[PDB]
Amino acid sequence: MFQDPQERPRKLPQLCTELQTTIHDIILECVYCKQQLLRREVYDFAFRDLCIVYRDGNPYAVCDKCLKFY
Amino acid sequence: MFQDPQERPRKLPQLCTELQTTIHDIILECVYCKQQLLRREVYDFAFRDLCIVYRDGNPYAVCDKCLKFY
Ligand SMILES: [Zn+2]
Ligand SMILES: [Zn+2]
Repeated sequence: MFQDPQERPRKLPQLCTELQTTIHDIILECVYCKQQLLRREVYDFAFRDLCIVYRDGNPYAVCDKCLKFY
Repeated sequence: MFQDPQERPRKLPQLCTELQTTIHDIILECVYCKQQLLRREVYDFAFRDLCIVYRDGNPYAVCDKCLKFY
């Protein structure tokens, strides 16, 4: 879960800050196929221009698969 | 390998500029595995606050494989 005092950042780096962790530890899931995004590929989110997609009420990411879909 | 009059810095981004290439095209080898790092691994190296380890005279790096051990 992610509630107060956390505000649920819309940015990957900030999301890790509120979660009290690093981008190397936080593992996000795909919003489309719901697959686990490998930490190595998670860095591509910050490397390229991608925003965090919130599915229902949780922070999700776009995998290398769905990346070309949107 | 790297020789004069190249400056050969310890930072990957600067090395790319000196080599007149990009981080996507630059080829780095592992100091441990002795193999060539993958494009995804090179991105990780540039994402982390790591420096290039010069061994024997060739700019070697540390892939995610050895990186998790340290
Ligand atoms: Zn996906
Ligand atoms: Zn290695």
